Amino acid sequence: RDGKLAKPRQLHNTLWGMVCPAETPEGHAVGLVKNLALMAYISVGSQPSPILEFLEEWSMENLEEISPAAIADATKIFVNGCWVGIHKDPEQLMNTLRKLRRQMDIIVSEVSMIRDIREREIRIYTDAGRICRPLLIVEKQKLLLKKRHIDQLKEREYNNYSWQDLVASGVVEYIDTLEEETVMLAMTPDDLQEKEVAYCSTYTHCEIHPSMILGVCASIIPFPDHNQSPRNTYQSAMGKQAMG
Amino acid sequence: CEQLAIELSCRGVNAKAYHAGLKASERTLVQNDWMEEKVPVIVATISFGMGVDKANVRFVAHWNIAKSMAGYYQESGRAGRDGKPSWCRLYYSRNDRDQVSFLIRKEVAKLQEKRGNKASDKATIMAFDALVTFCEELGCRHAAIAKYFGDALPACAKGCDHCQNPTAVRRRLEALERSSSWEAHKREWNLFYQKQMQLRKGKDPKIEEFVPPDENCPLKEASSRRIPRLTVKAREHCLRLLEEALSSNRQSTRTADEADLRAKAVELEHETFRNAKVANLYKASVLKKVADIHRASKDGQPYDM
Amino acid sequence: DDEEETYRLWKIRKTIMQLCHDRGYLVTQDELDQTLEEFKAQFGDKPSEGRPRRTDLTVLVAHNDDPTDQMFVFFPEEPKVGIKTIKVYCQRMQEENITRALIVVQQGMTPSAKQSLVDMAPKYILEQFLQQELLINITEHELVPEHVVMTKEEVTELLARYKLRENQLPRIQAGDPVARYFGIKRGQVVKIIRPSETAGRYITYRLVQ
Amino acid sequence: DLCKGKNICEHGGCGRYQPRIRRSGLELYAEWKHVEKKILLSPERVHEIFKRISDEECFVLGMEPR
Amino acid sequence: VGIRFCQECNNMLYPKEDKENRILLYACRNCDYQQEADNSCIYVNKITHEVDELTQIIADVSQDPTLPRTEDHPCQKCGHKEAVFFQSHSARAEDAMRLYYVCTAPHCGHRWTE
Amino acid sequence: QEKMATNTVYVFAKKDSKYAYTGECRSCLENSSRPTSTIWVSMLARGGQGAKKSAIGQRIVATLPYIKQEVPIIIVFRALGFVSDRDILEHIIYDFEDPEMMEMVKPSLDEAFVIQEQNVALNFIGSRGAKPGVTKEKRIKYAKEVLQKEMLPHVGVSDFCETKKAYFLGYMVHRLLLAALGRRELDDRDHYGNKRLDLAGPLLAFLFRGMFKNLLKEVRIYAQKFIDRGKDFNLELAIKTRIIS
Amino acid sequence: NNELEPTPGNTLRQTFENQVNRILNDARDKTGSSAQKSLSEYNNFKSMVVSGAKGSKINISQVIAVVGQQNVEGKRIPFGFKHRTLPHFIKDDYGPESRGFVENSYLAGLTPTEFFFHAMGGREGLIDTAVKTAETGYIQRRLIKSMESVMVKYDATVRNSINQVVQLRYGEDGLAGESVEFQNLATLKPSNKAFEKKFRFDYTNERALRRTLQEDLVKDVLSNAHIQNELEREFERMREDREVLRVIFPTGDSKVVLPCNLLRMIWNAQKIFHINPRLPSDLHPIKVVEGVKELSKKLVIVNGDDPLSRQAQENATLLFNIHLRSTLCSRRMAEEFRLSGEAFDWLLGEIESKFNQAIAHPGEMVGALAAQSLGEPATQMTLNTFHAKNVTLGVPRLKELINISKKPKTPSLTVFLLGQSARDAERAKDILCRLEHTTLRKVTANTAIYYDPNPQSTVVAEDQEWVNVYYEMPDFDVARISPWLLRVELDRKHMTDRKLTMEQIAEKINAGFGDDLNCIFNDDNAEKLVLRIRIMNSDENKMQEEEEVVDKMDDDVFLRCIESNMLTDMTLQGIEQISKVYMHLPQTDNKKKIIITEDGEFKALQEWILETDGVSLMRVLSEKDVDPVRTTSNDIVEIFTVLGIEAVRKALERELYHVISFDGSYVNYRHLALLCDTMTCRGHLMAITRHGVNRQDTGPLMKCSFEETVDVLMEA
Amino acid sequence: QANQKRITTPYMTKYERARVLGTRALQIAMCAPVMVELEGETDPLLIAMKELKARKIPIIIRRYLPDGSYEDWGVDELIITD
DNA sequence: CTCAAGTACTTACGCCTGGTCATT
RNA sequence: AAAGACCAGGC
DNA sequence: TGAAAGTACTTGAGCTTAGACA
Ligand SMILES: [Zn+2]
Ligand SMILES: [Zn+2]
Ligand SMILES: [Zn+2]
Repeated sequence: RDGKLAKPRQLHNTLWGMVCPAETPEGHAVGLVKNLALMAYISVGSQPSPILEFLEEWSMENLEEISPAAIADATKIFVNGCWVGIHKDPEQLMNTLRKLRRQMDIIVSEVSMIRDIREREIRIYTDAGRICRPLLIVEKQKLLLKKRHIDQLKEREYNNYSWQDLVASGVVEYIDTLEEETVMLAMTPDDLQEKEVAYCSTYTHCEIHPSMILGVCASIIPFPDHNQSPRNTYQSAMGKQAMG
Repeated sequence: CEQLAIELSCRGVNAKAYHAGLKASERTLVQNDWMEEKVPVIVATISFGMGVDKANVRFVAHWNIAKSMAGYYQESGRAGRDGKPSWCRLYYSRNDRDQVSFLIRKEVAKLQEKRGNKASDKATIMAFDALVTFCEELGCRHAAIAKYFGDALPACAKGCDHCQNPTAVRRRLEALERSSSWEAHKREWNLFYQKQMQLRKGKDPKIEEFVPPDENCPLKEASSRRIPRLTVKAREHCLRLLEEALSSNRQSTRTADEADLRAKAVELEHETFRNAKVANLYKASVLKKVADIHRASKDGQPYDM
Repeated sequence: DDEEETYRLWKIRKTIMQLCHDRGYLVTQDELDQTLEEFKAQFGDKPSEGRPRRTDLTVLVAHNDDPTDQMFVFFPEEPKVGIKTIKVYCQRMQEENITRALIVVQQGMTPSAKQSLVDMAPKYILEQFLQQELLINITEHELVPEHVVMTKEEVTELLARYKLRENQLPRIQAGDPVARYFGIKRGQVVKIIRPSETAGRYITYRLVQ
Repeated sequence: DLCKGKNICEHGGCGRYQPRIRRSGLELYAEWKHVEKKILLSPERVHEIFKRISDEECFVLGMEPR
Repeated sequence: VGIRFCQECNNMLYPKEDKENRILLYACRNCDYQQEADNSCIYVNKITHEVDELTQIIADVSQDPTLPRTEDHPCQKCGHKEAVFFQSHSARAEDAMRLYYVCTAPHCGHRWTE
Repeated sequence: QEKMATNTVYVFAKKDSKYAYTGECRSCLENSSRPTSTIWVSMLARGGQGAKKSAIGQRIVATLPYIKQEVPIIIVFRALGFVSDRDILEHIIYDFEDPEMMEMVKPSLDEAFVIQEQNVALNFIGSRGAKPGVTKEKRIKYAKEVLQKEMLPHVGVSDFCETKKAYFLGYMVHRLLLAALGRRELDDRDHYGNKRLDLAGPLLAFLFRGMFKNLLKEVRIYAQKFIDRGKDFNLELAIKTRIIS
Repeated sequence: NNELEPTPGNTLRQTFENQVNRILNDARDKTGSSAQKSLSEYNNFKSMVVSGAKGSKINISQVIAVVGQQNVEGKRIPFGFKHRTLPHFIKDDYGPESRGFVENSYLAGLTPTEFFFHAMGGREGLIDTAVKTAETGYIQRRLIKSMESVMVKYDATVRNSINQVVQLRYGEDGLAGESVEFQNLATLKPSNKAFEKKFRFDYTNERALRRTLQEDLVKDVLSNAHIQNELEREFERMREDREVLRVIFPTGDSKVVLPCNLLRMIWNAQKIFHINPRLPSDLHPIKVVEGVKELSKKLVIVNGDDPLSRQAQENATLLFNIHLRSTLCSRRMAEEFRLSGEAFDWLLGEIESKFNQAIAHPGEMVGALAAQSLGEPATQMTLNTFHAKNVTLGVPRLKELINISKKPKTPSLTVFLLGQSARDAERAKDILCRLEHTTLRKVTANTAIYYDPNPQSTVVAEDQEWVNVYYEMPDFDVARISPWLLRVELDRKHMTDRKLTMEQIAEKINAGFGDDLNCIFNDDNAEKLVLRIRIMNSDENKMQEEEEVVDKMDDDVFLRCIESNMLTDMTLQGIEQISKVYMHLPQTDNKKKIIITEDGEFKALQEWILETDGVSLMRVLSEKDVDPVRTTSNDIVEIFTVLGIEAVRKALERELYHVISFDGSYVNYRHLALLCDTMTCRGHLMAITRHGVNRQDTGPLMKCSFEETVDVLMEA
Repeated sequence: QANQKRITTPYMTKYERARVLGTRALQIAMCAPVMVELEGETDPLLIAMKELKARKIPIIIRRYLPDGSYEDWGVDELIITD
């Protein structure tokens, strides 16, 4: 905390939805102590055994079998940082990986898949500690959240239907920070999905609710968007000191 | 001399010095008392070609290479005036020869500048190069000495590094090449550049032969050396080009005649020579003027002065 | 080019005459304000292989108080000054009986040259000036205030007035460019007059050491 | 600064040479060049050396003897 | 401009001057292999580095959902209306905010700059 | 607790450092053992020393763990069993039709001219270890063990993983060259995709791994003390639960 | 579509950001003005703002109209992601919404992206606040620890603990900083005609005297020639004072700090004595002159009859005496003030009493006071100041000045031009090119090394037309020439931007490498600019090579090294250490040329000036058409090595004033002068650190209390 | 120094006034005699203040000059700023 | 006998409140 | 109950 | 995981040159 470097202390764009932007201590620990957003979930970790077996079963090529002349055109495949091989059809591979994660057949929803298109790398992370938050999946310009899901969730009591079943339906999806890189989000469906003056049409995900970006203490602020950000931070700090 | 004397005395070897801006009086001692063992070791540069060649000269070492094989042998001959086995050693480095040659060049230069081209002008250069080769060649030192003197080559034994170990000295020579391949940087670059191009100059630089204009040079200030390496042939060829350009403009503009064009071209060449300093820039300006004349002819208007 | 070197020589000479005038040496007015054309006509235009070889650019001046001490300025033609040049210069000094002289060095000096300069303190004092340092007159800069060298009587009066010992005064290093401009040695005191926005004028005395 | 460049002791007697002293942690090494080398310079030896320094020499050195 | 590899030990070749025929040669320094030089150029250094970015632009970039796309600019090859556009996407690109367009639709992969 | 993501290749550039661009990869093996071994691959500013780089992007240099100073990247590649320059370039450069990348690799190949054998490359690396081995074979074995186990453990540790190690090292050098050419932006240190969080799980795991290793060390000490008599052994008195608790 | 022409000194991204920020700032200002113009007189935000109790106009603007653009590190919101600010935006979106501009106001409420950007801006502000800490506290402590013992002694000389003279009088005038106020000289910057019309006291009119002066005094003024002579002497002395002021105060700044407000006290005298301006006065102007002359003697800062004492007193009270004679002029008294005899006597007594009260009390600890008065604004100065021609400002600049940093972060040097270069932009560009360091690599399009065994072969097809003519004149054609060719391509835009021609490049090449290089180049007629370079060898033997391979350094790699040296060290134009030079017309009065016209007025001339990144003052001053007088540099150490120590005193004063008064805050000149003097008084540049505070010959207990403790006591 | 040739401001500085008043009040609080007549005054501070206003404080101020000399100024000799 | 080129070496940071903790 | 360490917090 | 600026130490380079005038 004694270090006068100000860059690490700043609020980075990557903190959207995962770390509370307002709630942070004031003092030598400003920006260095971060409180978690409401929807943020930390990856618990998983063995990348089924993913490797599926990838080998899904063609691809093991590094000992590459001809180095045929690796420039192909796209490298990374699992937990290890370079396991290359693939020549990124489209169907990524589509199948996402489909499997949505259906939770071989790949748990915690695992994340990243396709760096320009750099031709595909990275799959199963290690623990990754920060991730749920996001609705958008197909074309329509959500995968339909009226039946909400109707069943209103009936959540004595229905044995909960958030887990909603995840297993391929409707919501856990996306980490570096998978958020390749995603395109919308604020609300009823505003950004319907046709208007063309801004974007390739929306792949939609936020549950934009207020989920705030942390625990900052969520108690009524109308926090009408406040100066320093005042929101001050309230987030003082809320822990409120008596009750 | 002072540095080696001080370092040797600090290392134990009772050292000393012959010259140092001191005086016969301020060295007569150092020298004489060197014969009578009062001073064991004394260092000098060329001040020991005299002074009673004594008997018990145990060694002669060269911290820096000599000026030639003749010079090296005449230093090394101030030893061995007995049966004493006197292993005389030469210390060598690429940095040293580099320096020596650069100054042998500066000397040869000044000499030629205030003189003419003699056999000694290249004799010093090839003598130093012979010394470099001898310190760089592979073989018996006595054999190389005899070859330089043209005497019978002796197949000596236990008399040089070559005959002691047939691979250790070879290893040292190989490591010499492997020792170094190929605001502090400016002097390094200057030294490296000049040293490298001294190799391109090689031996017997000479080659000046400024031939005077033969009989009828049409050049104002023809006998001028303000531009180095601008021999008169280059000059009247450039004037020939200028007169060709003037004749082309005369054909393309229909002015009086070429009789005045001779003096006009002489004036143009003299002006270009005055505005120029070096041969390449002089040619650049000459053909720039020629191109301007051609452009004026292309446009159509007469080429006014 | 050569014209740039001629301009350099003219500027250096003009600054040297201004320096000599500021030291109390007798300098004619025309010498102070010499046009570039007048200088080129007097000394012969191009220095490179030309009439001004940086020798005959030497300036011989005498002090206003007495003409015996004189003062004399040197423009060595060598890019660097060695022992021989300083020795022949000192021989000329001794023959001419002059004691004070300057040296205008092109780039730098050998350290034997500096050792010889510091050798004779009482007999002849020699000050080394770089070619670049004399291309301008630092005393004319707006940041540099007016410096006046005080005689021993004025220094004694100043010390008696404020009951000050010498070491209690503010100091100015002998290597200071302004101190070198006036050729000041250790122990002298300079009177500095600078304007102020609170009093209008303020005088500071700096000891040279 | 002046005395560091004198590796030899003349003036006076004792014309023997002077070793370099290096500090390795808390240890002083009287690094002789060629005269035993790297002898551990014990503080007792340094105390003996300093005890014989005359008052005039140490005052010249800057430390008042009293 | 480029480098060529040895044909015997599969090492790197180096330019070597032929004193006799005055022809440029590439001779491996780890063996005795020598080959003739065709381009007759050794070292090329483009200070302005004005290398056309179209060669460094990959066709699959058109798959990006995060990239803006326009209907105004059609492709030159297939005349496809849909096209994805983006900026230099590179550092040390001097001063250039110009747009690079990639044609969408499969198997086209056309890249053009306006 | 925040931390850099392990096993990921990052490229950074320090202003006044000797390295113009530095690529690093903090590598840990499946969380199973050892905290982290970090390898740095960097390029040396702008300048030479009389016989080296004087042109466009200069020699690439690798920094191995437990090696006293830098080691050239091509020498490291040769120590992995790739003697010919074309194989090393193929591992480093994936498309030979790019001459800019090739020219950037050019100066690094010049330094590794002298070394052309895997054994001599290992000796070169072995002689630069924590303590130089007395004999050549000891140095070669130490360098081989370091490369096999303690250099990029996440790629592999057992035997024939040397080809995967070579591929990953080539990928690191390729990323460094891409950053030098400006084709990829330098990784920013505050990007939360590059950050991992050590929750109660990983933190207690890191604690318990070392604590249980110390418990085993104490058991071994008690056993060796108690077996010198050769009588017998009982485990229940050999285990101290106090250390873990 | 690339129609955006980059402004000089800025890249395309830089000028694009500048234009976008200009548009957004204009929009925010217009919306704020529109919102404020709609505020009713009953509105309480407007009430607080006009009252000045709390809030500002921008507060109302952000309340009602627009929050405004949000900035991080002085720039719009950066691309934390892959060329996008948030996942919700498309890549390469530089629009106001994507880069942080907030359209909504606090009353309307921010959108989630705008909310997050505002959060980032607030985080930056909070980081600045939590940083406004240890380093500025360190500045305070270091400054006072350097100044804690500086004191005004009983002879009013400011001395430290060793009794060394820091200042002869405190603040150079011996006045305390509490009682002084701002005043106008009123003699600086009027026209000569107006100056005489206001200050001459023309007695020839004989009618205006009857109206302003009493009828009895008019005959006395007119008849007696002594009165007229003394009044003319007074006017001559006032003209001399005007000349002295114009020497002291260039730029025509009449706002000065003086002990007693003469205008307010004259007005107080008017009100106390019921002075009626409509009636002629009984005050005799000669009595005014005598009263002023007598009063000037009783205002004593330096006590003594010595000529040195006389001069010190005159210098110390010079400015205030000039102002006193200006305001108490006979014509002013008779025309504007109409003071009577009793009012004038009371005014003189009050002036004397107030000036005597303003004198600094001996024993006042002015060192600690000055240090704390200089470091206190540092707690209000921008720590991470951002605000091209970037210059370090605020706390980092204060640290650079205080610590006497050898290398400033932004060392710059302003240049003023003497002749037509100041007015004409072409000569200004010429000087800029002659001052900006330009190597070969800054003007080369590309460089290639070819192999040309025969020069007439010309493996490059385009060159065959023009290489043959240089290769046909005697010699210089074949033999004794390296077959290796270094062909260099020159960028025309860079070639002509610096007004550089190929002949000068060739001259520099020849000077750098000698005649042993063959330099051939095209003409300006050619569409592309090329330059062919070869190596010349004089070795005519060329047999057996004499084993030159020892250090031959073959022509290929030799040409590569030569090309590197050319591209990195050719220094074609300008002087090294000067990265780039900015040129602009200053609209600020401090950087403009101010002259005294024929009418005596102050006119500010608009002339081109040059500002450089990187500093080399000695060579810049030596360059032609560069003003040797007004050209300064912000870095301090180089001024010490170039212009002396008093120049450092003045320049450090100016730099400290600039870093302090940039925010608009004002600090009394006495504290700045005291700090600058205590730094530049031992003869060298004494930095305010443990390296320089302990370098003084003070007591070891003084040093041990500051940052060194045990080591200092060990040494002592 | 002597009574003649005294160089110092005749005005009493704020520091001199403060210390003189404090020392006098301490003396009066130690039952020192009071020069001026007091009217029902029990606090030594205001008594000393009224003594100072009456020029009756029996204290001379020893002003040390930086050169080591000194000047003796009686309180009544100094003129109070207030 | 330098001096520039390196390597160690040293810095610090306003006051106030409280809690826990392992060792003594 | 002294002297340390760490943490959290106020201005 | 980043991270800073000035200063006190060592060390190790690095250089044409010989005769006969006071
Ligand atoms: Zn001794
Ligand atoms: Zn080969
Ligand atoms: Zn298409």
